[PDB]
Amino acid sequence: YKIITSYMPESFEQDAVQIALIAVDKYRQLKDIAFYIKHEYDKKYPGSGKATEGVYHCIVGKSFASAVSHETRQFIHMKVDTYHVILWKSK
Amino acid sequence: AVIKNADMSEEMQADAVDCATQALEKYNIEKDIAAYIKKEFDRKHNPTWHCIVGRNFGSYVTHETKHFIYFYLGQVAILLFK
Repeated sequence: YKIITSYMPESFEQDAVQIALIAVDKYRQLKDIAFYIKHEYDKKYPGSGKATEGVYHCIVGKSFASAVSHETRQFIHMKVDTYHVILWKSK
Repeated sequence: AVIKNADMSEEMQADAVDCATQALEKYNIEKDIAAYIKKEFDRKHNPTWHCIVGRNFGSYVTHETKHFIYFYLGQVAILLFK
């Protein structure tokens, strides 16, 4: 269990880390842990159906890469349990 | 270039599937390749997109309005959405 980068609220980041640790302990594949993370992280984030548009990102794998101007202070990309996992808000 | 599945603006998708050769010949690393491809796609198509290129990474998340495909090029793939 380790994190590599996160621009986010500390309590939200720790909550995401706990949920990711639970999912990684539970789920198996890339799609399976991706789906569990994408679903279960949408609870503790209050989904505002207002004019703002945001989403979840799922990357649970060995080695890909990206570098984008994502949502400001709303993206956590960790690398835990020999699996990098990126999750960002949709710009 | 190749593909796995597709539900997208196939005009923009099949335009990008041959325009990405410019960044593949241009850049020299998968991070920089994805950067130089997505910058060209954002200048070309619109100011809203999302692309994750490379391999050895999985994704199951909700898509955007009118773009969702896993379009590859010689096992160095792209996951494209708007």
